[PDB]
Amino acid sequence: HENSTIAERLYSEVRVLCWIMTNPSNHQKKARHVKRTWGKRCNKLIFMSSAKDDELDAVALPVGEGRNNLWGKTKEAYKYIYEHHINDADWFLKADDDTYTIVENMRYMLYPYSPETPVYFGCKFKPYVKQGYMSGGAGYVLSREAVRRFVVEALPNPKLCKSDNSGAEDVEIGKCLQNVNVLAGDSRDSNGRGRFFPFVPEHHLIPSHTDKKFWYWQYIFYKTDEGLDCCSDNAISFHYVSPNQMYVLDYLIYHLRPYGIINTPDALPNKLAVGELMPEI
Amino acid sequence: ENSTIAERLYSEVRVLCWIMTNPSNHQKKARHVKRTWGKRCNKLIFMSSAKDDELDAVALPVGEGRNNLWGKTKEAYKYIYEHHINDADWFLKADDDTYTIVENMRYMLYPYSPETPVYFGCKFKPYVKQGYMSGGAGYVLSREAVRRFVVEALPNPKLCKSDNSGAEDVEIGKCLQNVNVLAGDSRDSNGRGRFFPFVPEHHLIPSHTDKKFWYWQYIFYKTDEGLDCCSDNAISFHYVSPNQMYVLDYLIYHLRPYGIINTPDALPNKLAVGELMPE
Amino acid sequence: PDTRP
Amino acid sequence: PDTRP
Ligand SMILES: O=c1ccn([C@@H]2O[C@H](COP(=O)(O)OP(=O)(O)O)[C@@H](O)[C@H]2O)c(=O)[nH]1
Ligand SMILES: O=c1ccn([C@@H]2O[C@H](COP(=O)(O)OP(=O)(O)O)[C@@H](O)[C@H]2O)c(=O)[nH]1
Ligand SMILES: *[C@H]1O[C@H](CO)[C@H](O)[C@H](O)[C@H]1NC(C)=O
Ligand SMILES: *[C@H]1O[C@H](CO)[C@H](O)[C@H](O)[C@H]1NC(C)=O
Ligand SMILES: [Mn+2]
Ligand SMILES: [Mn+2]
Repeated sequence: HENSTIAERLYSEVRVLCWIMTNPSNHQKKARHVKRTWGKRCNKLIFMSSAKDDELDAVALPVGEGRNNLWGKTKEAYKYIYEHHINDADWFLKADDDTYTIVENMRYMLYPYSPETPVYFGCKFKPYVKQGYMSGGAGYVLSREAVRRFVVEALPNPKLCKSDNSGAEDVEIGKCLQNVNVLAGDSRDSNGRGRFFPFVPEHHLIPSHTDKKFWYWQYIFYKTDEGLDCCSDNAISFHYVSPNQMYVLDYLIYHLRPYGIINTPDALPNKLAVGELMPEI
Repeated sequence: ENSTIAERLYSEVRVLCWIMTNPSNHQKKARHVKRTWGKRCNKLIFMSSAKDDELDAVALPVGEGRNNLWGKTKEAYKYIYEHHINDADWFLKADDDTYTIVENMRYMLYPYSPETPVYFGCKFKPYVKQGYMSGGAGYVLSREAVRRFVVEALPNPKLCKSDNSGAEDVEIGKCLQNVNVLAGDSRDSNGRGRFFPFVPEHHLIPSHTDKKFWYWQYIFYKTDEGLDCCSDNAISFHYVSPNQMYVLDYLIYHLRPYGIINTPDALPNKLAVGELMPE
Repeated sequence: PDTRP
Repeated sequence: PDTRP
């Protein structure tokens, strides 16, 4: 048994809308298994595709397929969400169909922040954007105010926001959001451990690639060696998670526990004023 | 965070864990058992054919090779009886690719008297009337079970196979049946398994639906497995790689969903000597 | 029988 | 460039 009263209270206080980037080839292979595992824990779940689907209730964006249209799907998805859902949630998560999210830990992190604060969160990378951008795979989450500025202020200005549908989806949104004064939040826990991860847990717990010019060690905004220390007790996301591994993470995180070791929740910080972030780590 | 209940069971249900390994595996596998779940046992012993400073490995007078594993099991339980029989209540055999949630083992064992002749594990039906326990999944003997094994079965070649060849887990299954040690039932009160011979994915998502697979024929209690397979207090998985030991550690002990507080089921009442749980 | 993989 | 595992 579990007492989930605290997490049910945050469910209603911190509404998270989760949108999942997918394509028809992945509808049954991947997207389905996101819906059956972590997806159903979101306040609102939306599959953003190029074609409709009964099972997912998928939204067909007016955007072709291929890696060359991911940026066009991101733009159309946030436009759609602004059009139809901007008052349906406080926070707007973009994830892939190989992202795994512990939604309860996301609400924990977001609790203090005003949805009216222009900010987004994720795994922060250094290149192409002065204030950093967030890994598309690890998932990144925008405030209501961040989604407003994106759709109302960035998209209509080609100088601020790339108008072609080509490019790294996560770099491009990073640029649009810096250009409309949306802050790149710090998603690390109060001990400085990461919460958003672009790889599976093993790859962060046991880094095999050893600072050998591998892109990750050059991209990471906050310097860390990772290892057994890498990862918060309230980590939020992992990526390159296989459909089967979605169900295993669900089992080991939500179900399996060592008898007589009771997780005691850290106290919730006090709510912040509009425009204010937590003290830096 | 609050580990009061688990600290209380630590002292009330003493578990000695021995790990079957060999010199080739000392650094590749055995080390990672010690650094993860091994240190949560009341007593940890590596049972090898050669010594090792890091592990403090016991060198059994037994050659290497899969045809001497039965010889290592016999010599390990002899050693444990000789030197450790009153150092613990329960005596776990595991491989160096077994992963054990030791706190969940204490939970299962709490009600049982160490003086009851019983052992537990993943129960298989062939070769032994009352069944035998998977060597990989790990199996745990009562003090009274270890006494009977070393003092009553080992000396008697009619009760207990004296050559060092054969399936280690089948052979101990036979020795223990012959000295009236009971094959306990390690399933939880909802009938979900706690001891598993494969990794979690293989039980959560059974791939060999191919029902000719040996596992579906060997299993003593009927189950479909699937997303239902596995207890919230599962005890062991097997064919766990050294790296996967650290992942299971992290996901089980460290990562948790904020504001979902695991509330422990109340401990059953202690049982009389000779008594098993019902159902 | 050998029930290893 | 792409940046994979
Ligand atoms: O032609 C494509 C290729 C990928 N995707 C989606 O884009 C994201 C990136 O794909 P993937 O996870 O395969 O690669 P990654 O970028 O994480 O290496 C995922 O949400 C995919 O479902 C897509 O919609 N159409
Ligand atoms: O020549 C050998 C082969 C295996 N083992 C040990 O025997 C057990 C079973 O082997 P493994 O886990 O490799 O295979 P499994 O039998 O589980 O399929 C392990 O604890 C190994 O360390 C050994 O001591 N000597
Ligand atoms: C790696 O960096 C590229 C740009 O160089 C993209 O932003 C890509 O999405 C990144 N990969 C991950 C997993 O975040
Ligand atoms: C499979 O069965 C054989 C005997 O047929 C051995 O007991 C072997 O150890 C078993 N494997 C597992 C993983 O329990
Ligand atoms: Mn991906
Ligand atoms: Mn093994």
